[PDB]
Amino acid sequence: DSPEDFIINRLSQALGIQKEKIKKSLETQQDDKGEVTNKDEFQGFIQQDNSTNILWVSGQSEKCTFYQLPPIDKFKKKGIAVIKLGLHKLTNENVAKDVVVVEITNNLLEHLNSVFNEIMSPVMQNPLNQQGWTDLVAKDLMEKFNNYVAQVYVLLGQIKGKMLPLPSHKLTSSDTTPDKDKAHVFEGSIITWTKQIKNVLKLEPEQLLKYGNDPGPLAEIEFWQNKRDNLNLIDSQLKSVEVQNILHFLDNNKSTYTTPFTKLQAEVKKARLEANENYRYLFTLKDLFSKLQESQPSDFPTLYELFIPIMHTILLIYNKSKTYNQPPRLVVLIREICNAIISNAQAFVDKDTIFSLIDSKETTEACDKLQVTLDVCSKFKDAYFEYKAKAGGNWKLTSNALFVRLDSFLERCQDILHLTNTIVQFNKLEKIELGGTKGKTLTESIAQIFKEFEEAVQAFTSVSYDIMNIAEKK
Amino acid sequence: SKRIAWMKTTICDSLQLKDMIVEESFQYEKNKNLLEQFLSGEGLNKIFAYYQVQEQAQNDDIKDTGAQDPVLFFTTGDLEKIQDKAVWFLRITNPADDKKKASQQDGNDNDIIFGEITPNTVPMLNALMESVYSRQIDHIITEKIQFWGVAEEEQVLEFQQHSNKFSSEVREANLMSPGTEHFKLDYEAISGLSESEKMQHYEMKFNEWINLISSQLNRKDEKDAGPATELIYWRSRMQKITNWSEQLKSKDFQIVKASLQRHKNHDNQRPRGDESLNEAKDNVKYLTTLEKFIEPLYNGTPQQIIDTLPALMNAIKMIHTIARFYNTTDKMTGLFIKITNQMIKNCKDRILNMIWEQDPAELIEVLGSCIKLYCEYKKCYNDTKEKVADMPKGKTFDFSDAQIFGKFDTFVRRLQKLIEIFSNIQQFNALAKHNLEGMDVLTNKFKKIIDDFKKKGHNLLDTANNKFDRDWVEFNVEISHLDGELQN
Repeated sequence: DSPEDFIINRLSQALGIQKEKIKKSLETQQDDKGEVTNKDEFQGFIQQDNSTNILWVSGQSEKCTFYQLPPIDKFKKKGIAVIKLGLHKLTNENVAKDVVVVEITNNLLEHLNSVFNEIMSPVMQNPLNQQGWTDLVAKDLMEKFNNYVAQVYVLLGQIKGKMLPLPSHKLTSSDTTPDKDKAHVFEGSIITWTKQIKNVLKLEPEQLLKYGNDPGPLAEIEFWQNKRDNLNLIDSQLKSVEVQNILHFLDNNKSTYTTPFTKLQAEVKKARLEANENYRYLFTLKDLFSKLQESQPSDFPTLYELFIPIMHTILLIYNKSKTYNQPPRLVVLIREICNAIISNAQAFVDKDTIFSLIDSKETTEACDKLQVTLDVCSKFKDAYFEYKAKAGGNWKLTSNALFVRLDSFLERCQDILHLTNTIVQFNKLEKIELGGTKGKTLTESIAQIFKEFEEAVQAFTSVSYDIMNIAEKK
Repeated sequence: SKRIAWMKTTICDSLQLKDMIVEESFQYEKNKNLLEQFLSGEGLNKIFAYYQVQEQAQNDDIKDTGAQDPVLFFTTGDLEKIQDKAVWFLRITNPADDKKKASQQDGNDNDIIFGEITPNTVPMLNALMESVYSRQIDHIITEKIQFWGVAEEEQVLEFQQHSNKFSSEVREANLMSPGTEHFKLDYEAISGLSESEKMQHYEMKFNEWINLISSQLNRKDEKDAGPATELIYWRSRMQKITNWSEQLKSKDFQIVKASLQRHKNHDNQRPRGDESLNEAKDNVKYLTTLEKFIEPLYNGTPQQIIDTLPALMNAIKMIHTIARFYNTTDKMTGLFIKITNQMIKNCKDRILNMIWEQDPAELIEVLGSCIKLYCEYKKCYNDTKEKVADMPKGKTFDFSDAQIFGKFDTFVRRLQKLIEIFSNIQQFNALAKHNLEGMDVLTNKFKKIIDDFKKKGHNLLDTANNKFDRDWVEFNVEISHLDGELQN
């Protein structure tokens, strides 16, 4: 009862006001236990040495709040944990003399950032002086995880939303300059720094490919600007005075493995490797979302009118950075253009469903959509040949790999094209043509040729499926 | 003001009832400046108050407020600030504007983070982390997918283990016992230190320490008992010699040594520094860099056994930094035969679940996959033997002659016998289905042969000779009678 009243006061201090449902839970409720899929684990907990924590859960459902030892999926909920301290069922001793309070009401990564970096790092002096002092090396290893994942929580807010790591370079302060343990934890820390730096610095298009399976010009543009900003923040981290002071102390200790490796193996703009200056050069860009149209306004006339201004904005070649516009990377950008094209083409084909026209309305939509799609394609082809006429001098010289999804899809549309064109042609002449035989055989011809042709047509429409990947087969 | 009232409400239930000294601590200007700078400052994220206690004719409680947090200083013994309670105040949001609006309307509960800890507890800091953060991270990595979730769990567990160890790490009562008077303190016998009885007691205790350390500094054969067991015992040697290193590095155990030096009783000072830890700690610290993972003994599928083999032979490439002796080339060959014995244990385990009862299909699959595993072993061990040829180029001083006459040769011949036996069984099944229009009567003879074959196959483990040889005396002659049928 005293632990329960003190629990009332603690939840008042850390969550809000004591609720009436809480006051009802003061007396143990089997309904509460069945809702929380647990037995009297708190009662067993006060006596049991093994169980050391309990967590209060601030659930919120339909603008209402509710309040188990082991934490649950904590996304909408504020948590308060109370911890045993080696004293079990001691009435004379004060309950809060026997328990610890912590809060996890925040998101866990930023909150671990808070609790740890704010409390743990400055405390450790006298436990050390009393102990073998290698507990401080243990604490230096602890000064490697929370904030490491805390600015990586910006990464995760990106990650949870979506391949763009933002690092957290942790630093530890030494009590003595000449010390193998201290110089070594510093050295290893900066080596992990170099590894994490290399991770984002070596993000090439090949790594883009190993991770992603659906590319886009938008994706490339955003990832370039994201490289710009991520490397800017990493350069801020590295330019910070204490980050340089760790390397200065390692140089004083002559641990010249960390320092030249941090200065050369790293690919930072301050490092002689210049790749951050590459993003500096690539900053001078303009881009435009015209092709990427999801809604209906992206008609096929639209798509064509988009391909014309796009193959018009792309005429800027002679003035482009020859490296970032190198004929191979340019062919790659054309392939990404075509991938946006194919995305929008299938997007429009979705509602097309000319295969599902009624017998009287068959091939009408099939024609209309078909020919307009073919117009869009042929225009892509001719304007892109105008583009191929831009074959000129840049850094690189490369053959063309202009074999894109839109070509396979042109073939996916070719089988439907020949199909529905022959269907409409065939039915048009078939209704009017029956024979010079007599009319028993003429009506035989109607009910004999139309069903035959429609079976062939529907089987055709069915076996026109894998033409996405095997146009020959289909 | 609201914050002050709130912290006052929080204080009373924790340790003792609200007091005028508690209120005066707030009223004090320094604590007010710290609280204001905390509320309005992105930089300072914590507030601390010390419930300091002063012992006189009667117990006295005073409260102070500081930015610095020496929570374990008070737990350390023989200090002025001992037995002082600690309070923690953390802010949620760093920006001053958000702190302002939250103080004006938001709940102080959501807006402040509060942490309380015992006074005078050695493992309190280790207990807090384990109790809260180790649980939250474990639940959350499972609940939602994150980058490096498994590495994160591992890291949390490692820190928890270190923290748990270091509480009881302190030295007391292998177990090395100091004198009672010395555990009291060092220079408490001004002239009683120069005593035969006391000196001989410290002397015999240190002789016993020497014997206890030696009995463990003195390893097993690297050709027996299993590679996993060897790795476990190497790790045990690491942690064990490490714990004893800290034992000897404790102050008290070295001050009884300094007392033996002060009394000139060298016959224990020096055997402790000579006969005892350096070479073993050395050799063990060089063996540490082994990347063991018990994949083979927990594999149940040939694919798992295979991708285990790459894993082990890629972890093994750290042969170089390991120490000369524990990584002796002959001891490496012994660990190789032991790896192969674990491999053949797992091979028999997976074969148990049974090609001699089951139809030719599982036999085709298992035989193919086991041959692929054997080729993987052969080639990855040939790369490891490339590493074994790397060894002499820098260590031509000594050689370990090829001792390849192990059980693995005999049982790999046994597996060759199984391969040929069962593949010819395969081909004969179809060929007998082509030969004699009486499918059943011919396959009946063949299956009688296969059945008495598989029943006589109970002798492999002890007698590859008995099993395979007798199996052949029967199967070869009966399959050659079936070859006489194929000759019909």
